[PDB]
Amino acid sequence: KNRMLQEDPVLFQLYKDLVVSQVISAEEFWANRLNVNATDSSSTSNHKQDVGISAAFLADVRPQTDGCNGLRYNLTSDIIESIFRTYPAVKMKYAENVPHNMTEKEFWTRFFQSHYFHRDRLNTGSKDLFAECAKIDEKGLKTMVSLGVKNPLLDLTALEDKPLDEGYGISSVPSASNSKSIKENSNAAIIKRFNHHSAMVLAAGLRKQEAQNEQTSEPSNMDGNSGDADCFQPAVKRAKLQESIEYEDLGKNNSVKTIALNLKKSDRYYHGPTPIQSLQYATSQDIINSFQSIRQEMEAYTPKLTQVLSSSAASSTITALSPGGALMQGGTQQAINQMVPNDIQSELKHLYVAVGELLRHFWSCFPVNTPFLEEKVVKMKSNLERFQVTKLCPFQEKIRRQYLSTNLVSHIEEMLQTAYNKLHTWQSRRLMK
Amino acid sequence: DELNLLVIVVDANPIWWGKQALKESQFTLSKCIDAVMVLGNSHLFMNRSNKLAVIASHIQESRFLYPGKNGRLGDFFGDPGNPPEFNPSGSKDGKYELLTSANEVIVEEIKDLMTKSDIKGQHTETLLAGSLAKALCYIHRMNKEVKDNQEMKSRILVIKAAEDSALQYMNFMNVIFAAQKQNILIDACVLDSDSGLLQQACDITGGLYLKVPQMPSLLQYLLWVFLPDQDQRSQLILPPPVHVDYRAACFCHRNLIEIGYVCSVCLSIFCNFSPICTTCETAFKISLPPVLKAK
Amino acid sequence: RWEGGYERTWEILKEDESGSLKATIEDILFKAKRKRVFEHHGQVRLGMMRHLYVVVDGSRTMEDQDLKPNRLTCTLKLLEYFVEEYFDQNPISQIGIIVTKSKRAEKLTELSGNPRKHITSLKKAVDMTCHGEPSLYNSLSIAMQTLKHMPGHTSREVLIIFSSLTTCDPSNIYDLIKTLKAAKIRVSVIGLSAEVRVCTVLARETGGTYHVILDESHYKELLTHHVSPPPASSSSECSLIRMGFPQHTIASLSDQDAKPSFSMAHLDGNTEPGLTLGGYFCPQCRAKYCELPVECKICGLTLVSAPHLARSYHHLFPLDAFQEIPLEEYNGERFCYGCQGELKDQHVYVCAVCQNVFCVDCDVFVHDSLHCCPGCIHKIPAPSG
Ligand SMILES: [Zn+2]
Ligand SMILES: [Zn+2]
Ligand SMILES: [Zn+2]
Ligand SMILES: [Zn+2]
Repeated sequence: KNRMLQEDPVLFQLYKDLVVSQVISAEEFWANRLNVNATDSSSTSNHKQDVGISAAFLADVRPQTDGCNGLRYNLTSDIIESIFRTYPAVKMKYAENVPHNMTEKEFWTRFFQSHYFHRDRLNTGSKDLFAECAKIDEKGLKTMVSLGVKNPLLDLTALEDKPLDEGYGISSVPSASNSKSIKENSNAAIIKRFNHHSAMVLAAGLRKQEAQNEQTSEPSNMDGNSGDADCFQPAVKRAKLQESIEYEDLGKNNSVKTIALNLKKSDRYYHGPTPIQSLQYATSQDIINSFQSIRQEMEAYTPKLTQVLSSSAASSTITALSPGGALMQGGTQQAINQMVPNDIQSELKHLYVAVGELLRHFWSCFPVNTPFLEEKVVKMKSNLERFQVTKLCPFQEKIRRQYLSTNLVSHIEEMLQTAYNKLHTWQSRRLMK
Repeated sequence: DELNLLVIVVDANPIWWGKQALKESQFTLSKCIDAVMVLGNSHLFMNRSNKLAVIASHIQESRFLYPGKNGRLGDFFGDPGNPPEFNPSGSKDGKYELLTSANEVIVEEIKDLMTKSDIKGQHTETLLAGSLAKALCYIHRMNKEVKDNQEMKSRILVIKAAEDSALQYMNFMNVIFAAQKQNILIDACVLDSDSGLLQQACDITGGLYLKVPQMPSLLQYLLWVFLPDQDQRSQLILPPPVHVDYRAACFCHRNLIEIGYVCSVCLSIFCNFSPICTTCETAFKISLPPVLKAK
Repeated sequence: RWEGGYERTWEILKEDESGSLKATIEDILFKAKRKRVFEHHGQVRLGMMRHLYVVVDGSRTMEDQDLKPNRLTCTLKLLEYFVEEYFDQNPISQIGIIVTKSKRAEKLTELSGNPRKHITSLKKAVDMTCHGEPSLYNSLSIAMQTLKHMPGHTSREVLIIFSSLTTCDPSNIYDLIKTLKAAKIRVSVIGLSAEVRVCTVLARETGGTYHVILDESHYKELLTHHVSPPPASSSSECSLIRMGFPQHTIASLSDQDAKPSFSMAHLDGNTEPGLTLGGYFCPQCRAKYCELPVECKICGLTLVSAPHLARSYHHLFPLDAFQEIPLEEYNGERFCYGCQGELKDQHVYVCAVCQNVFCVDCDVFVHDSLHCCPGCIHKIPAPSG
């Protein structure tokens, strides 16, 4: 927890004033601040080139195993560590020969110089890992027996003991099998070496989450290229049903909002004798009346010359052309009134909002009396005094002046109030013993 | 640069324009549109490139007053660009015969609008919403008319004169949000009542909303304000600054609320007085909707 | 042999109907090459308030060109467009930009809806080496633990940009099926120019939809296919409550200029490190800061701003369709019900209900921009009841 508060100076600057202004404790600091990022923020050091490394690094362990005589020790995993992070009994073997090669740097070259080429028989430690890997494949033999399905080692064996043959099918090699004895020895070990590298997945597949079912062949395997399984099945009338009732509710209640309803029906009621149509008669008469009046446009020749109605039209133009007396210089103390609260109190207030949001949260479920924990019902009580006291001296430091203070304190008292709201509302649901 | 198109949406409520005559006004519908006509011509007076779009709102329809829909412009379709080889209406022009090229076509078609006083469709009032897109498709084609070194500066005028109608609230809101995609200014002068909804549409645009001071006094603000370019207003320092707009009520009972809550996945935010879903017959999953009723 | 055979490929292509009218039908086949998949929508059920997770393969597959100078250049550029067109269509949601690079996963931008932060992150993501191999297990680990603390009233979908390579990660990601099947989190990948069976089995075990990138046009299609909030698996949620309606504040209401700036480390709100003068106001914190139609950090509820986001999908579902006829019923004076023109490329577009005549430029303008036929208006609202 302490490396977290030292490597991050911003959160440390947050963590300072809970000790500096004595807001909360460290016990209270790690009780309601983190609580989620214990999985999220700690997801960096655990993964680190995908831990439980099975099939990510194993592609690149052999090409990046050597740059030079000393091209090693990059960072943490650089080019040596995840080699150790797969072999376990072979890691015990590494530990066995570090004093045999004295210097660990010497070990980095020696233990891996002869094992890389063909074969490593120079030291007990190299021979330990060498012999173990034959036992590993012997150990890996027994596991493949337990699966034993889709494995024609079974199916091949039925045809060779039966005539006592397929020993000649083994012993029928052409192409000068007489006088070399070099790569015959060599390649089968490289066959063995990369099957180790192949079973290095298997040596790390157990690290994944132990990964076992071992295949009792599941005798169905129904070749299903046909059938039309068609996995997803929506459209069993779900938003069809919403549309039938909500537009019905948007029909019977079309916009019952602020201006959206109250001015609406009030002027529809003003239309009055509209089913009586006597207003509609005069309407349709006035539809018939000014029908002809528009088109002549001699009446609509001079529907312009009213400079009587220009002056007033010029007036509220000029009235809105000059608003006056509204404190043109509204700032210019704001720089002093920025740097003093945005030195501590930006972060100080943030100490509350990391907590006070949870203070809204436990009360956001409390009358159900389910999330009622002693960890929480006194966490209601805990930070209550831990915040509403530690703001009072930041409150009392700024009441050094009067109108310099009374403007900003109109906006800080919400913090006092949202505290006391929560506290005030806490007993609106009276809790028993 | 560019071509500088104008769009004008005029309220023509003959219920209300009949009611405009019921007071025996000193400002009638005849006095209305003629200002709006020359207002449309005023657009044309800045540049030969300027193009106009005029559509009123009849109770049954909204026919394109401008450009036209009859045999005077069904075979004419304007003189500049793709000519009809039409002599008489293709002959006289220059600041005064262009207007009587368009004066005729409005008064003949409002004649076709004001001969249909035969409404029996249960007060089918101001049908702004569907009338809006009638421009928007057409200018999309006009976007596809020429664009080659031709920025289409369209500008939408909305004129309100009466109350809004009972139209579909979604189909109210969406086209503005589609106009929000469309990047075209929309400006609004109202006459009689305020429209909180349509002034929200102005807020979407950042256009301009206007309550008129007086209906016969609608010739100087209409001159100054409802006047184009977004250049004349981003440079002309005179903006109606007011735009007081509180909103956000809910739909089950009636409210004015700061806290909403949805009823189903269907985006139905209702009033708190709501046991069972009136958005559907699908019941609410019983963990959350009584927590609206818990605290 | 091949010197002829290299040009037997040209023999037929170059040649056409000769005499007169040459190099003509070759252009006709190019128009006949066009007109790919239109919509095939019409769905119901789910899709609301997604919580997306951008997952990016950063690998050596990017170094192949194949569409662009980099496959990230194919990728990253249109993601910004995909970001903006998402926030266009779906503002009720938020997206987790998480980057896999060198066998780990970096949650680059947090699950949020602030576009500039996401886009400049992509503008920061330009000069990425994409060193190392993909690891989805680290990506799903962030994806779990983050969305684990999200409510079950949240749409839980993951968008993986995978470069079709070997899924280089341990720790039984096949067993992450039952992990996430139970966790009701959807995972959607699309393969870059190839296929991963295990990931293809993953998505078909998910309900997330898998595809393969064909081309840059085709790349856009599946983005566009995943713009829409899809009908995910049943039994996710019904409701989501304490949708905070805010206030805009003008800071000129009663006391004119009584506060030089409405962000001074004590005011209810003032969340982000910048000066402000009072524009906004939330119900529950009574939080006044820079305007944001999303949510907050102290009231912790959703800063819903209804005309924006309670309007976006609010007409994105209830659509209908048109029809096409090549015939000539000459409705209008050989006109369109919308834009009022004519070309007659035998696509006379008729509505299903009001039955009005439209063009492509009126059909597209509906089916991409207007999303409804306004011919239904004047036809719905007049007898509506
Ligand atoms: Zn609902
Ligand atoms: Zn709050
Ligand atoms: Zn059309
Ligand atoms: Zn229609």
